[PDB]
Amino acid sequence: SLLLHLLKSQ
Amino acid sequence: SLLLHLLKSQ
Amino acid sequence: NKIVSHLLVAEPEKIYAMPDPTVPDSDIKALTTLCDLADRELVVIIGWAKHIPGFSTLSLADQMSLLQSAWMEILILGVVYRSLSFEDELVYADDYIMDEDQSKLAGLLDLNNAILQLVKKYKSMKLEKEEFVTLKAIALANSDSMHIEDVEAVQKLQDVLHEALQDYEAGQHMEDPRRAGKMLMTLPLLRQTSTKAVQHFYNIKLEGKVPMHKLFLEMLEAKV
Amino acid sequence: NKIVSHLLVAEPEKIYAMPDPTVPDSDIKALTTLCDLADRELVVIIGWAKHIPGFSTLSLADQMSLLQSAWMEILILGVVYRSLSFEDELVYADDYIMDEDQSKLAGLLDLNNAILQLVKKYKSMKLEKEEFVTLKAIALANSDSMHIEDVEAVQKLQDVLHEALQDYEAGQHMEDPRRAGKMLMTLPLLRQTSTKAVQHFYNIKLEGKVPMHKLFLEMLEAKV
Repeated sequence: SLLLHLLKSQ
Repeated sequence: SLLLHLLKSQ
Repeated sequence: NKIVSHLLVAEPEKIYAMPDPTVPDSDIKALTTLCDLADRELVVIIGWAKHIPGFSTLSLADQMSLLQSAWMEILILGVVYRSLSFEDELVYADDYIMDEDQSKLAGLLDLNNAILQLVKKYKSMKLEKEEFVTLKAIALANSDSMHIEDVEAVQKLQDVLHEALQDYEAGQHMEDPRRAGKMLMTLPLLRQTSTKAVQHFYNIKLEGKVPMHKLFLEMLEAKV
Repeated sequence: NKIVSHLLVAEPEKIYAMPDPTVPDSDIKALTTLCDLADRELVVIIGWAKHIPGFSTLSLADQMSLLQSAWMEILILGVVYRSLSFEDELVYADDYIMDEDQSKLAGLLDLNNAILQLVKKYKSMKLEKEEFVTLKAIALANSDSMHIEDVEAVQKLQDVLHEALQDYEAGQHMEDPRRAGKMLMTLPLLRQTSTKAVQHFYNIKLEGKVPMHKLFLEMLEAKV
């Protein structure tokens, strides 16, 4: 979920 | 030695 | 070539390894330091990929798949590039340069020797920064994930970057009309070395002695 | 292109797997059959390499080094090529075609799935025999042995074959000026799949349940 979170981030 | 043998062969 | 110029400006700032000066040198310290650095570099890589033309228009699942497959190659290419003006040493970061003796102590002699083989090849080809950034992007696009949704969009991303390489080489290296192909022919060793690194660090993960952060663990689990 | 024509005429006759019809089907039977076939194919590969322009002028040590590094890629490329007109099956030989169920029974599901990924890519590119034989030779020359004596002669062999590919593609595929590069960009997955096969069969060797002949054992030992 962390990779996904960062791809979605900012 | 077998690879070497075959490389030298015929 | 504009894609090459864009990749150059998109190139992230370097980061520090910051090995803990209070901790005795050991294999566990060295491996903790490298895994911590990799975790932080992985955050930086995710942000960088969004600058590659077309990458962000891919679905999130495909963006994930490319990064899950290619992350270690991207990490390794960075170490290789930083190491080009050095001899028999690997510049993991400006404050973390590993020679042969340190590689032995960390239990990384075989892996770092293979990375040094990539360094040696690129040194001989006089790899330029333009070529480095373009090959990093190509390694991402050409990462061979088994899980791609839109194969035609990924092939187009590959094509776009491959075209930029060929174009760059046609303008900048007329003396060697095969230089683009020679650059592409270095990718097999990069893939081989990445697989080796992934397998080694996964074993390190299984052994349970080196603490690892969550992003690094996630990316390791996704690969094996 | 003459090098391509020469590689086509140098292409060896296929051989039969001849699984023992008296032996009950099992993982041990399947793996014995494949290892026996590979041993015999390895003899054929050694003879084939001598037909590649420049290979025999290399020192025996370098000839050995190239073959020691590249043999499994050459074996895999052959299976891939034979499998192109099939669906989800791998043609190890005309009398030995493995579907998914047989792959599971032999404990080869992951490996054969990766080989099928290479098949699928080449199917989509409509890989031709000319391109297959040239890439087999390129895989040999570009095998990244750590032990090369005459690096400049090996680079020239790489150059010669790379030139033949680029030339072939320039004459035969004007519709895709990047087709040569796309072919070279398939080599990373071939390298990855070979490494996987080598590691799997080495584990099989360590387990001691599958009898293996001397050439196959020699080539396996040299790689790990």
